[PDB]
Amino acid sequence: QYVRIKNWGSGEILHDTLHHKATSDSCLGSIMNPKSLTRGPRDKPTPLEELLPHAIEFINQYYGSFKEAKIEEHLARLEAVTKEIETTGTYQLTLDELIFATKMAWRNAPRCIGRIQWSNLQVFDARNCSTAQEMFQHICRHILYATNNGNIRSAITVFPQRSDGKHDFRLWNSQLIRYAGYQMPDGTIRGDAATLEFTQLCIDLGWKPRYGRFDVLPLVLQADGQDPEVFEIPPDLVLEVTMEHPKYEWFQELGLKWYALPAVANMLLEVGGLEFPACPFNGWYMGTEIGVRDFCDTQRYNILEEVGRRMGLETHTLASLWKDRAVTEINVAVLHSFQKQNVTIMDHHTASESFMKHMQNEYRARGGCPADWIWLVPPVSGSITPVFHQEMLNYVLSPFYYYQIEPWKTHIWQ
Amino acid sequence: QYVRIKNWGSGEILHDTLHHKATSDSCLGSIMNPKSLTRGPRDKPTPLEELLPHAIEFINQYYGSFKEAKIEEHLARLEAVTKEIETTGTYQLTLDELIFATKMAWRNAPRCIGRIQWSNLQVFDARNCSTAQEMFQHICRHILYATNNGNIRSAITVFPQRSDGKHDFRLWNSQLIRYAGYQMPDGTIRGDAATLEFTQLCIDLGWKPRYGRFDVLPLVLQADGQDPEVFEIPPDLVLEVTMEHPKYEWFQELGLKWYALPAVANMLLEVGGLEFPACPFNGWYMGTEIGVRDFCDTQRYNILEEVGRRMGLETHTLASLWKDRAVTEINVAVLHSFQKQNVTIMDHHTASESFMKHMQNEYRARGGCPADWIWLVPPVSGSITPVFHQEMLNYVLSPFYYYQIEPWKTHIWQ
Ligand code: HEM
Ligand code: HEM
Ligand SMILES: C[C@H](O)[C@H](O)[C@H]1CNc2nc(N)[nH]c(=O)c2N1
Ligand SMILES: C[C@H](O)[C@H](O)[C@H]1CNc2nc(N)[nH]c(=O)c2N1
Ligand SMILES: N=C(NO)NCCC[C@H](N)C(=O)O
Ligand SMILES: N=C(NO)NCCC[C@H](N)C(=O)O
Repeated sequence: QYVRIKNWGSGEILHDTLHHKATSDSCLGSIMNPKSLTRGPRDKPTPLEELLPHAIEFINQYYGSFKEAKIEEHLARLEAVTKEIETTGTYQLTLDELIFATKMAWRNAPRCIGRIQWSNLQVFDARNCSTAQEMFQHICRHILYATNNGNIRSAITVFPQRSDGKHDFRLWNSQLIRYAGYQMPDGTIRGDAATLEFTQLCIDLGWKPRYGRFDVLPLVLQADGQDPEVFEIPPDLVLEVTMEHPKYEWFQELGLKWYALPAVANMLLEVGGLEFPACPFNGWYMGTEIGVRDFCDTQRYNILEEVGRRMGLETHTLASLWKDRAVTEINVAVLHSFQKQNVTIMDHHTASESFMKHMQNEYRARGGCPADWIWLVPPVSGSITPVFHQEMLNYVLSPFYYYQIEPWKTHIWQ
Repeated sequence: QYVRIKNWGSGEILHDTLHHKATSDSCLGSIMNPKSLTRGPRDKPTPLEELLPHAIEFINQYYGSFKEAKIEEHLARLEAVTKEIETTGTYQLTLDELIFATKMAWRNAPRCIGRIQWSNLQVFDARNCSTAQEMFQHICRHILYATNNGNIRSAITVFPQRSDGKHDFRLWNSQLIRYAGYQMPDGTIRGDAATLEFTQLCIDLGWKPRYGRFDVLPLVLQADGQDPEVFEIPPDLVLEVTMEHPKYEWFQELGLKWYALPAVANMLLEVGGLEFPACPFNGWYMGTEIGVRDFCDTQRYNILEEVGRRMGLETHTLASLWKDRAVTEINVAVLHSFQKQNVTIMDHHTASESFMKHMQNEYRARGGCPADWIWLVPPVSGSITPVFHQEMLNYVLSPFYYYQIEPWKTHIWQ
């Protein structure tokens, strides 16, 4: 009938009617959460006719991977998996296949720029987990390992796969560590304005609002389909970096800081027909994420206004290019602060150059590399980065990390 | 069989084989010149069965435009056009329809950010033109009018429409004014490295290589299918802006300048089935085009290296964010230089804010707005601009300005 378009800045929604008047051969590339990048809920297990081909294809991919194929084992695995499928409905991946799966799903993540690190990933097997308290412990082990007191390590914690569709393990958080956002009495908003609706959710589940700008949100976990249990993350585990500019000593007076761990929590890993709706992963930060996005977005911390004021820029004249001046410094603050406090971080320039190297390796190796230009090009210095001048193809392969419908929208409350 | 991908920086070409292994519902949005945005050559006129519906649809669009429809004239025009079509094959647009066409084709240009100015466009009717010398004169009138000694004016010069497909009026230039590029003896390259192949083309047609960094290229015009005649543009017409930073007085020592007129020359206007393969248009510049793209692209002037050196930045350490510092200043140089020499220019921030206003007007007015995010988002300060957080739909409507196959690749030489 029509297409819904949203402006993530003002949150304003629009309805596109015009596209109907279009010619022959509409691209939706600009859309944030398209259904094509989302893998939703279920009620019944994966139909056998669908699971089997996917499984067989995955197993052929895995065995067709190493240097000198173990054909007998390949044939044996195919056979054992087929049997296991017709015997239980679903099947279990060996640890080595899961390891391969996670790396490949990352390797196939069109929106990730750090993919040159794809072969360096720690896999935490939490497939035997069965309770919320148990998830929480697995998560803590993850946060601890990943953090490594600054020298961040890429890692992923794979929880139990989806069975019938009503026994899903899900983390209700955007990411492991994430500040809270509250709409204060005086009309304002303190903290991360992006976690507003979620923060309220934690409040309704009995969370203690510490009303601040950097209040690490609680872990909201759901095990085997039972309602979510609220667990607070042990502060000793949550490593942070206090922002401070190497020149403007008044920068630390802003009282800015940010967590060192970028651990996406709400994504689903699909592989060989199977699907893990809970499998938080992490790599390390890239400056612009915090410096530009987190700190400067209108819908986020929105620090630009005063960072410019304190630099003495013509804040009421757009053409003065003050925003470009401010942000650049905020970015250096971040890179410096992290680099100083010995926390692994990467600037967008070096990141872009390493990705270009990755694309080359990828095309020569498997003849391609799924890439989402819109996401790969840094939020600043677009054409200054090599990836801006690189034409790219965006496609979904398998394994793959899909998005999923926010759990609170689709959940039964016992 | 496979998809060709090019890196416009290194000019390197790659072949994507992987996309075949993709799932259900591949976006090519990242591609520069897709066939979907190109309208090629022909040998025979537009088949009547195709022309008539398009014509009728266009005429219904035009008459359905004004406030209180002139139904009788609407019906009369439909009738007269139909008759004229079955009588001559093709048909002629009234001046008022052409005016409407050009504005609408601009209005439907998914890659243009200045579209809020769509209703302010001067239309030059050169449809009666028949010789190269005549084109040249029409072009000069355009350049003169558009320039207006700094106070730039949006304008378009429409030349004779395509008839049989072998009597095309074409400008072989990328744009009206455009510097030359030569590959000097010492391995280097002087001027605009983007116009290399074209500059050589002018040289072969007897052009006098003035071997410099800012040598305005000749107008290569082809009338009614006769080979291209080379005409040099009168220097009095070519207005330029010498670059100079408001603080770094050593900036003017770079000897930088750029033309004030952004007049795209090689595009085709399609409307009501008809198509004008020659219809150069112009609006005014937006800083980042010159400051970031023209001056800093690796494939262009590539000034970044020394602009950074002269600012005393750590040119051998990427993470120092020197490139972000340099470019910002180059951008202010441009904005200042233009603003100082009273030449109309627009910074990307104000441009982005006016476009957002445009989108709103557009959606409320016709229920949509074809937008290409990849092109609309400035080459710098991505997320700092409102358009970065705006989800958008990219589609081709009619009328429309299509790209066309480079004329030298498809031309008969008598
Ligand atoms: C090791 C260094 C890594 C770097 C520098 C890196 C960097 C990034 C960046 C800059 C983004 C965009 C984030 C945003 O704007 O929201 C991203 C997205 C993504 N990354 Fe990577 N990443 C790394 C590791 C990983 C790992 C280890 C995985 C998974 C195993 C991964 C999976 C993804 C996925 C799925 C996305 C999409 C996020 C979304 O759609 O919201 N990344 N990464
Ligand atoms: C009046 C102010 C205008 C501004 C500020 C403006 C700005 C721009 C900018 C920034 C681009 C991207 C250029 C590039 O990166 O190559 C562009 C592209 C474009 N503009 Fe506008 N423009 C204006 C007027 C016009 C007019 C009057 C027309 C036509 C009647 C027009 C037609 C287009 C088209 C077709 C493109 C696509 C160019 C391509 O695909 O290479 N623009 N414009
Ligand atoms: C609407 C638009 O798609 C959206 O704002 C985008 C653009 N590109 C992005 N790229 C990255 N890396 N991260 C993002 O959140 C976004 N968001
Ligand atoms: C490969 C990629 O599509 C290309 O470099 C783009 C990106 N976006 C752009 N946007 C604008 N405005 N102008 C351009 O030339 C480009 N080129
Ligand atoms: N670098 C990564 N993953 O490895 N980032 C994940 C998303 C983090 C998000 N962009 C933030 O800044 O909060
Ligand atoms: N602003 C416009 N059109 O109005 N630009 C047209 C393309 C010019 C091109 N980007 C250049 O800098 O040479």
